[PDB]
Amino acid sequence: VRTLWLRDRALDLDRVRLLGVLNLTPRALERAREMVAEGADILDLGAESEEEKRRLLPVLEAVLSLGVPVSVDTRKPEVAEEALKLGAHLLNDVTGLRDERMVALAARHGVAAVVMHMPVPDPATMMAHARYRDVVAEVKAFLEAQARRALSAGVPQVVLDPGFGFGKLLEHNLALLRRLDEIVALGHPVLVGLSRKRTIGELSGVEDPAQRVHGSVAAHLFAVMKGVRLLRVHDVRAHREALGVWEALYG
Amino acid sequence: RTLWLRDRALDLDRVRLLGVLNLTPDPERALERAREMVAEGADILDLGAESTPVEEEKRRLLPVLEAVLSLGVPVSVDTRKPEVAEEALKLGAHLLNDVTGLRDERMVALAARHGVAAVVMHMPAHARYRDVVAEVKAFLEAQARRALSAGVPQVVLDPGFGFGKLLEHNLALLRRLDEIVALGHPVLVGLSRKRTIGELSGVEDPAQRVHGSVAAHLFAVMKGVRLLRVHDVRAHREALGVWEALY
Ligand SMILES: Nc1nc2ncc(COP(=O)(O)OP(=O)(O)O)nc2c(=O)[nH]1
Ligand SMILES: Nc1nc2ncc(COP(=O)(O)OP(=O)(O)O)nc2c(=O)[nH]1
Repeated sequence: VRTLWLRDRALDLDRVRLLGVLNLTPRALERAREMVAEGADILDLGAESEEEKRRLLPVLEAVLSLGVPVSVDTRKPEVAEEALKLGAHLLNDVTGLRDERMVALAARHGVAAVVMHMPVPDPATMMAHARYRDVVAEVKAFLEAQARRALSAGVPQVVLDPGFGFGKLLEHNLALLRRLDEIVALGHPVLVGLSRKRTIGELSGVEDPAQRVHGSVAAHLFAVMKGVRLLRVHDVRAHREALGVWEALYG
Repeated sequence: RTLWLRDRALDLDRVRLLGVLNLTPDPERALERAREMVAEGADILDLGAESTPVEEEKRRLLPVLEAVLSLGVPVSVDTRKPEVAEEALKLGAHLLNDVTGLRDERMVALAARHGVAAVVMHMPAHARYRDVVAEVKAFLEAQARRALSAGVPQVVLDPGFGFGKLLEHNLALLRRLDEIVALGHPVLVGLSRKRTIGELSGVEDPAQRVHGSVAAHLFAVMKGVRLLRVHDVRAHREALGVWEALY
């Protein structure tokens, strides 16, 4: 019944959908072609960590020719503007649409936006702000506030993401994971991204970030069991395979 | 709850892994493989020498079994022949894994004589059932009672995924796995690399079915299963680290 707006079409959330990550930070149309072949539903491109335009736009234009929905991971409006101008289908804002300029672009271009949580919009100081009295309550309050605001300003739809690994201690990431159902209960499609994250390395005992697929799949299946229908992942094939089994069983 | 392993007990407060060591073509590198699986977190080693082919050729199992037992890790012997089990049990085996479901009174007697737990797996092959779940449950229960009444200290039930079962049958059992767990005995399952996983995940090569296998096993864990028969021990160890911390 639930769907995700992608600028010119609606994507069914009757089954879990995957946002395959394409990181352009220090042609990738080929990596994009592979991810689609592997089952990615949306391609998430980001040159975040202008020089951002130089790295992102050229690739964005090439990948868009595949006809698959493209999400742009950027916090700078000047980038979003140009990304949507070329045809981006989804705006992924790690700073949670704090910037009105971002809200405006979304509503103007008629594109949904992902509101992710960060205690503070500054990546360099977020870890100094992981001191929530009640992390689940506070994240829900922030998400719901950014959502109502964005929706009233003309944003077609908003996807909520608790932002795992952003200004959060393991204790906080765990609490949010275990009570993820409470975020889904807010009524908006929920997106999570635990691929490669420190939380996974900590719980699975894997120090190398590129070797965390089994723990990430496990965390993601748990999230799916909690009602999440959108996953931001690196190993697209691993999740398509796992979901092929999980969705046939849990349902 | 706990699982009796001949001279020690294993708590099932967390999922336990039975690492598979296949000693069939369809030597010494095997011990190295066992040590690796132990290093990766395997709680028990399941050694088998007959695809599921002749009793005399115990040269397959015994030599390896003796060497592996020197690692101190509990060993499960996957054999359906009393002669093999007997020799395996006298050497120190800790668990009797019988795919023919303890139908042979001789294996029941031996298990009881050596005071060793036995795995009762279901296997009819002809994949036709009026009601596979009801039928598999009735078989597992009946055999478990036959075994306990004979002195077997404990019995582990296993629905035998893939054994004389089509996809529909394996799916039904998985979806109602809680009903098998509800029989009061520890439950073991093994879907690693099996056809069911290939069918659901769309993976042609059995050797590349780890992701689908882990997903199936986590579902089983959610249903109450605390014993898994796997090939990729590390993958399961990592996935369970996350899963058990969250669930
Ligand atoms: N909506 C959303 N966007 C995100 N962007 C970057 C990262 C962190 O990923 P990272 O370690 O930087 O690796 P990569 O960007 O290559 O995926 N996580 C999220 C997330 O969790 N949710
Ligand atoms: N208790 C128990 N024993 C078993 N022995 C062999 C197989 C079939 O596994 P297979 O694909 O042949 O691989 P391997 O026997 O090498 O482990 N499955 C089971 C099972 O599911 N449960």
